[PDB]
Amino acid sequence: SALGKLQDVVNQNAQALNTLVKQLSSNFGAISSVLNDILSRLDPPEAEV
Amino acid sequence: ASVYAWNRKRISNCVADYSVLYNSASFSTFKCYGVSPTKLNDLCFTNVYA
Repeated sequence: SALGKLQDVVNQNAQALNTLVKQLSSNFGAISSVLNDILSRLDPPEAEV
Repeated sequence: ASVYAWNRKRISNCVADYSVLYNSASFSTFKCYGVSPTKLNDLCFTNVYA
């Protein structure tokens, strides 16, 4: 714990980045979090929405 | 079957060509909600029930 000041920086950044990646899976109201699963199922006028 | 006692037919282990339905002139209603009627031929399903 003596070096906690440096470890804390690493932990904060690793966590911020891991949060940014996991967040990628959110739907945000979309039918799917994966673009390929939208494009393969819907035509442009609906896929774009 | 009657609407109160509708039939449940399982479709499995087969090739589903949906263009034979979509491009026909025999249907008055062809309403697909989670998928486009013309994307069906590019998809696989665990089961399809009619």
